[PDB]
Amino acid sequence: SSSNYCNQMMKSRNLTKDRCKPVNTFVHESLADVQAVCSQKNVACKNGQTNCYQSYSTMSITDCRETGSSKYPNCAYKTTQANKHIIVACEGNPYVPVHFDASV
Amino acid sequence: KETAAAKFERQHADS
Repeated sequence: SSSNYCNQMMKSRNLTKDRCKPVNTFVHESLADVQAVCSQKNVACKNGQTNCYQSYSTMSITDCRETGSSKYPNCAYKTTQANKHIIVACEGNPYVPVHFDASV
Repeated sequence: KETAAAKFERQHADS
């Protein structure tokens, strides 16, 4: 819990207020462009279910991963910025992303 | 209370 983007956003978005979550990805794209991935390339999910979809293009993402020294209450994260294709599992009506399956 | 779609946005989207 310090000033880098991952420590700040993991806290603000209520991911580390009561636990340290090991890894989390944030996507820096407009919400509707992230929602548009549910009608893009259909692929199988890691678990073999087939409601996963891969973005046609790469998207700006930040990976946040807990360092080896992190312990609740002071969660500590390494921040890695990258542009990657995201894979999301979709459900509902409207058919929207409900889980992040990976980045590729 | 929070739907799964809402939870995905809170945890993963930073428009």
